[PDB]
Amino acid sequence: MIDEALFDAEEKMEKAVAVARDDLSTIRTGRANPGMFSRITIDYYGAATPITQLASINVPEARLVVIKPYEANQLRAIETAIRNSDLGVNPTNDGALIRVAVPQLTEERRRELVKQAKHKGEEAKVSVRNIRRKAMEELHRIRKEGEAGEDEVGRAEKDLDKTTHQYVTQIDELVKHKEGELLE
Repeated sequence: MIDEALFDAEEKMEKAVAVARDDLSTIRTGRANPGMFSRITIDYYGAATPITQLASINVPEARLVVIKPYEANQLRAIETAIRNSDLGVNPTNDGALIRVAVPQLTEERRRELVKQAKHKGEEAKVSVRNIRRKAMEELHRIRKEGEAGEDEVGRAEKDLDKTTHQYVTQIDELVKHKEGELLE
């Protein structure tokens, strides 16, 4: 129904934007961040487990990451996964700490990661548009069933369109800023 349809769609778009932000932060960049390690997993006692759940990742310099595994006997498997990952990094360890030097990306790899950023932006925008479509269908159903006034539904429709544009723009900005980060 009118308010419920609209307020729900807005809330869902906001979280679709939050989701897009977290997704974008997983892209390998200069100026290391815990996020780019978040999709790396190890077999943790029979279950694929994100390395970020098993260690404290620190960034004490733009190109130096220091990972402390919560369980010392997991260090090796963690280091291996990091080395096997597509991050293009070569870990070392001092028995207790994994040290990860972050190389400057190749021009080739930048273009690739830029492509990825744009793809994730596209996925998020399709989500936003589907959220809009569902709420717009409800507004249509409300109008034809005479459940609300015609002017009412028309105003809800432009508000809905406005809100959708706003969140699609936010996603484009997130991708835009990711790219700027990748080309730096």
